[PDB]
Amino acid sequence: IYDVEEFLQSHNINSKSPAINIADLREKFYLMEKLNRKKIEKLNRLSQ
Amino acid sequence: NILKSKKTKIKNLLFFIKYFSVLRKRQSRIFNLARVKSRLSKRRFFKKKLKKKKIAKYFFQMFKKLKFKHKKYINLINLDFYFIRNKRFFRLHRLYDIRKK
Amino acid sequence: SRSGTIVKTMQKISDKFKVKQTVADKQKLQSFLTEQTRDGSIKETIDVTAKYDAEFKTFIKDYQAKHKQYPHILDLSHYSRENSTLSKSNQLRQEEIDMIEEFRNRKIKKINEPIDLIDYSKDPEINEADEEAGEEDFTLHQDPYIQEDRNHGYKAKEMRMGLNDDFMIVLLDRDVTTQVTTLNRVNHFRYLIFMGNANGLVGYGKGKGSDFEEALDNAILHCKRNLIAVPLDIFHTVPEPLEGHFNGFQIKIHPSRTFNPWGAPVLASMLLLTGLRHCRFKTISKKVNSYALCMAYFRMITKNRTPKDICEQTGKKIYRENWGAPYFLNHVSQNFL
Amino acid sequence: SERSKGEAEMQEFLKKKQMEVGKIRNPKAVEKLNAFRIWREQKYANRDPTAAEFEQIMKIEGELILESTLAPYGQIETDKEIEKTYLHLLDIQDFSD
Amino acid sequence: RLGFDQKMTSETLFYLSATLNSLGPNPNHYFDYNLELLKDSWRFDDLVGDFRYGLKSGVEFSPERIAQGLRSLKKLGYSNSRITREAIQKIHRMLT
Amino acid sequence: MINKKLNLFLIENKKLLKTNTEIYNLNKNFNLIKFFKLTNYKEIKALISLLKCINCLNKLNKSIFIFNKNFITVVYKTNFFKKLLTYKFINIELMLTLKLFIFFNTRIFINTSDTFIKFKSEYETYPEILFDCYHNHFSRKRVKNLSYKMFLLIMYNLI
Amino acid sequence: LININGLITGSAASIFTRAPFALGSKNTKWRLNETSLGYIPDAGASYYLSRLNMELGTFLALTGWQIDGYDLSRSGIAFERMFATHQNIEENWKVAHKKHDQETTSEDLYGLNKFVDLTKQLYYKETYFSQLNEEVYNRIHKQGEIYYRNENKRLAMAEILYKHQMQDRANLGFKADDLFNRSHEILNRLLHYEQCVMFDLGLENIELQTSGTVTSLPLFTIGRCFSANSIEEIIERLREE
Amino acid sequence: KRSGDVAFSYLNGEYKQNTLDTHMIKEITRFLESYEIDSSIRAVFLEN
Amino acid sequence: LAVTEYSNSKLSEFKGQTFLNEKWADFFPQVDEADRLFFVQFLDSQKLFIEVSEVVLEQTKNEKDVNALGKYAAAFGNIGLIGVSKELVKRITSLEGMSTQTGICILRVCSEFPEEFSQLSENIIQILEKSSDITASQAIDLVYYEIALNKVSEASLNILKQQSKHILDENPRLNYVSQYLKLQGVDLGYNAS
Amino acid sequence: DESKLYRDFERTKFGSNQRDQRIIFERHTSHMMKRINQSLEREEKIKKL
Amino acid sequence: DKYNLVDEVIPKPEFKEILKNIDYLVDQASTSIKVQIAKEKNQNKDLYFRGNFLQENLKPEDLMWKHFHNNFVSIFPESMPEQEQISQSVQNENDIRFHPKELDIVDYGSSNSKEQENRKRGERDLSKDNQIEIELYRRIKTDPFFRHYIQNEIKYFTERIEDGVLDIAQVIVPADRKNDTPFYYDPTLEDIPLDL
Repeated sequence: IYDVEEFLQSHNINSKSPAINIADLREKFYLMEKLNRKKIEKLNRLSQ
Repeated sequence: NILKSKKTKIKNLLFFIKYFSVLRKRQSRIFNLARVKSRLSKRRFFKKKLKKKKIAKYFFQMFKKLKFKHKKYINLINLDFYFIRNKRFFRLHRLYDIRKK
Repeated sequence: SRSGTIVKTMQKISDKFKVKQTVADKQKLQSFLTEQTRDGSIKETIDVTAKYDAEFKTFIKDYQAKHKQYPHILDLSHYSRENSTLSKSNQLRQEEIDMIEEFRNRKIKKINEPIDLIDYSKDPEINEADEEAGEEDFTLHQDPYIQEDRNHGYKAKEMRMGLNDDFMIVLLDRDVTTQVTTLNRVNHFRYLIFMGNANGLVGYGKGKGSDFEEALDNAILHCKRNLIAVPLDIFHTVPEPLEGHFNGFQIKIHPSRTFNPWGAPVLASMLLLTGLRHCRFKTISKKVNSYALCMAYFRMITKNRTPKDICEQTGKKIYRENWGAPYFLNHVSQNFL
Repeated sequence: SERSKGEAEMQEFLKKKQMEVGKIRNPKAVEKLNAFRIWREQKYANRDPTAAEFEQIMKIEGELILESTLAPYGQIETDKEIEKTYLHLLDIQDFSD
Repeated sequence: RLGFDQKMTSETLFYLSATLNSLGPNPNHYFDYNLELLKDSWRFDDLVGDFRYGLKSGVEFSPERIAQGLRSLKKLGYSNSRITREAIQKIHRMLT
Repeated sequence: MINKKLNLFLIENKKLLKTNTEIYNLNKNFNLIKFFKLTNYKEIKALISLLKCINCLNKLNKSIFIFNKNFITVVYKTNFFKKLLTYKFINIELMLTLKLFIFFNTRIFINTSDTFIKFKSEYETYPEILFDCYHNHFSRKRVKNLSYKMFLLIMYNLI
Repeated sequence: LININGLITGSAASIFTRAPFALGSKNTKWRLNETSLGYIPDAGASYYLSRLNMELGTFLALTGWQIDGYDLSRSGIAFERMFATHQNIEENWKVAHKKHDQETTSEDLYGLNKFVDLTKQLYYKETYFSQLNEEVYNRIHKQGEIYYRNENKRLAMAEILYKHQMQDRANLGFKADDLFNRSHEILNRLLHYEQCVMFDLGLENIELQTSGTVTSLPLFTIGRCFSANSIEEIIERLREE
Repeated sequence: KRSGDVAFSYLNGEYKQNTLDTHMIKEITRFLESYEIDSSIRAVFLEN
Repeated sequence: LAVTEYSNSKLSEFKGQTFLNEKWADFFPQVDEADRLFFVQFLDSQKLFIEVSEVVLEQTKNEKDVNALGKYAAAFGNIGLIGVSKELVKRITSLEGMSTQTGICILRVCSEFPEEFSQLSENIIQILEKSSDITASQAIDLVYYEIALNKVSEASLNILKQQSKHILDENPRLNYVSQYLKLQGVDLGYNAS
Repeated sequence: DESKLYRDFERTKFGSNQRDQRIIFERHTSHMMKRINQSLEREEKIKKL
Repeated sequence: DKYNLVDEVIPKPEFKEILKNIDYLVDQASTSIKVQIAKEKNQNKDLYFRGNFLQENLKPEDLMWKHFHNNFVSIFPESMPEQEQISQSVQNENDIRFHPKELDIVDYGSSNSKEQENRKRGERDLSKDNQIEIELYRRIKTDPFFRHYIQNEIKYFTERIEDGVLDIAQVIVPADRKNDTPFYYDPTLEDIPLDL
């Protein structure tokens, strides 16, 4: 109950609002990590 | 109220252990219990004062004015914020003699 | 000193053969010069060798003319101050003011002469607030301390005194002793004590003094320093049975779903003033020694280990947690009292 | 360069601290302090201090360090203004007036 | 401990400079000094202390070894104005 | 020039996003000592552990206090500066030393004087950190050498 | 923890490695043999093989190559540390958990960083507005002050009035009841199980630490030659080398 | 096998080359799923 | 020369002021983009090279050493003094005992004043084409000034091809070259790129 | 170098240089006060003559 | 702020526009400020400023109250005086730890005959323990040893650790080499005059 709130608060998200479709967040955290994986793969195409 | 946690179940027990563990000393103290139930006749009148307290302790620093104060630059460097000790427990230690008495 | 004079001579003799009153070799010496005279390398040989030896300097010093005698380097800074020109007084006016302003600011702070503002004591805290407004309402521990003062501070403040929760103290015995001397007998009054929270905190002390009331005040000092913490789960405190044997004495605990205080009313409290609520106890004592109650009660509890530890360090399993449903408990919750 | 940076960045992080010493404003405060050590040692090279003598030592060090970090400040020039200092030090006061 | 030597003040400034530019751009200095510490290390100041000593009147510091001195400090990233002056002034003296 | 065009190549093709770096991470902590389990390496099991405890404490700017045989060394750190301060003492056992501990917010204690053996019995009670190896039960010719190794592995990290 | 102690060829290879703590000991032999059979690797094998750094994923699905445990861990298919011995597991294990409890929480460690961070922001606020009066009352209000007897009062005010305009801008949108202004801290366990628990175990039975690279295979040849979106281009660039 | 909070697991299908037939799979689920919910157990260890 | 390279270097100082005042620094937050003027390490040099200029032009009368005269010119050249360099280049008549730096250190002068100096360019180039001990930068600088003089040879180019296959160089003067020469259909290895 | 198989000749005992670098620091203080204390004691001699 | 319009609307603070428009920003203030702040006094005398804050090229992100703990010195780099309160030698009269030292008729001969009130006061009138610190403050600026040893003192304390940790890493016991340090004068070995 705490670390979930304490995580979202780090990202300037309101943990206590009921407005949240969890599956939408889970789509973005997937895509954030996908974008950082784009740049890494570029070097894996140039260093290649 | 909120969801229950492993903490509260622990403290639902300590609330039970402490009253019901120790033998009571003397019978004459029964006469002095009624001081509490006198006060419940008056709590609605003393309701405002609870809120003067529980603002003053927790939610008063938010609203405080800027009373200007001289502060020596020497002490302003060595600043370290931490907890030290609780004051409900500054009380004496008390006797319990049941071998002889 | 016959053996001494023999040794001193032989080393005096050995030192003199190292000296060279003569030439060693000529081809080396001539070849040494032609190489250096070829291009003017001689001056480097003279300067460097002349610095880390005086003997070569003394020989060559005569060929030099127009000598100079600077001061010695260490005494040079002092030599410049004494020869201060009138212009250097311009500096000394400033360097006189720079320190006066310091010594002025000191005398404002009262740091000029020595001073004592700090309390550097290690006198512990003992039995305070005998009557102070009764109690206060229960509040939470959220207002920390600030180090607004470089003089005040909470260093050297023990934990055993700094412990939050509050204890009872339990009497076990008081006695009197005697020490015999040539002139007189002396009585060292004694006192003993026990103390602990319901949550696994516990300790014992031994008082000793010239009055019963003083051995009291001493014994408490020992206990708080003699505190320990026992392994304890509030849920199912005692997994197993235990045995602690001091001389002519033995306590035995077996677990019970309820508490069974039948025995010494002392031990019923002591077992509870650790937290061992789930237990039955027993005593095997022909004749009693109040120093065996403690010392056997502390071989015993310290053999206690939480179930999660027993599951680690042995293959046994006492209980298992489950965020499970109430239907498989007939809609009654496990009250662990 | 990156097939080794696991271990080196550990040690590199420690070295940067050596350069995180505080910057200074007033080098004179450094000179005063370095003078104080050499007096601090002589008077107490043979024996040990007392408590009150020991506060007088350590507290000067704490206050001069600030001047090292704090900007230089205005300073006196006049001879009459100087003499008032010595009077303020020597506990003398202008009684004749 | 011995005194002044033309070689050591020069070739040390050489052997140092050749190491760093051989390692690479982001080297893994483990227990070494870094660039930031060499310029600060007292062990480095003695070179400059001895290098300026070689730029005095009375001392004979060969000019060929000023070349290695000045060309290597360029590589390490150390720049005074004095060492420009005191070096130029000395070549003005050998000629006169 | 390569240093420039290398460094620029990073920020163009890298962006280290660090909102999740509040979490504890034992990255930036490694080992540096050779080890392979034999009976005569039991010391080194300790010292490897000593690093791992302390490299986690790299980021603290907290002042330090040390006992030596007749000297004392202190490292008064802040957010803003760092300074060393020495003192001679004929008797380091004096009751004066609680005055440095308050004036300078000491939060960590070290000992290296073989004679100062009334240390663990006293300061163990107080909640602040300790580092001792004397009351261990070995011979003494070793126990000096640990009290230095202890002193070195620490101060390589804290400073 | 998984000790690959023998060979794997196929769907099992792409499965068991998907655990975080798969360990390739010395006796491993990790192949992919589907293309020998006209079949393709299944079980989500396409996922991780593509995420590799140097197109090993294409090297191996196409060409059935045996990879020792060392080269397996270093490549990113599995856990970077590596398994040494089945010796003295149980005792070294128990010493670890004796230290590290899981009944703890982020609460118990970090449930009080809030009230410390808040008391700062209010305490320091008092200092700023108070410290200013000391500046103004000393530099300005006094007709003569030896510390600032000589200074351009018209400028020094701007240096102050330049400062105060900036401590407006930043401190705007500051309501002390907020929680976003605090220091947020949490605790991960599995990573804490990797780094802070296996220490007692990484002395003997697994490698405590990661080290080395892959050299049994020429990577730089693979990257240039197994990059393309076709096959007929691959054999050419191989054939150039 | 249990040793503390550990489950030293092992495999013994060798005539069958430890293949992943239905019966093989339904056990490794029967085991590992059983070990999760054991709060007393804290890790595992698998091997041939 | 070493002083010039040490003074023409664009580097901030270990201490003290890089620029002749704090005043000029507000324009220059970056360093390597600045110019020679505002650095103290430069202007303090020109005080002294000028003073040395009178001292050298006296002694250098009636000299015949090639290796000195060319090297003086490059030093005064790198600072911003050509009129001092011109004289020293006019004095030389003989070409004996060259160092390849000395040939190249001259061609800055012949390139800046080609209408005056033409025979030396023809003479020196024919000497360098025969010399084996050449560094790659010295060969890049050679072709660099042949372009300014429109005196290019297959011999000069072929030296590079025998000398730049295996490595590249840190000489800034490639990108002008490797891009220019491709207009002539010329090609060099990857190490030119 | 073959005389010993387990000992190095460059290294010496630990904590040596602290002493020698410290004793020197004391000896300058001893010297520095001679040149100082004398400079004041001159006055009490010559101001009285 | 709530709608992110600061940088669009308000121009950033500049020392210039403040200076050109001081008087507008001070009207509501008291007058004692407005007198000391005037174009007449300040242009004269060629007074000085130093911009101690402007040198510290800070951004406003370093002024959020959370960062205010790591940057307090940077905000307030200047030191304020210490008000001479009632604390005075007169306080030592009514104190009790301070017993006043009575003195006799005879103690007046030495006080004034030795030092005349007509002459000024100088360093010789001070205590010796203070008169020495001046003599140290005037010499250490020139001494090569003290200025060298003290600049480099921390560095010796680190190099001995880095050198030591190698040996703990390379299991060999720690140890010191010869001549790691500089040469410093051993004044005993050197022949100095007993009297300058």
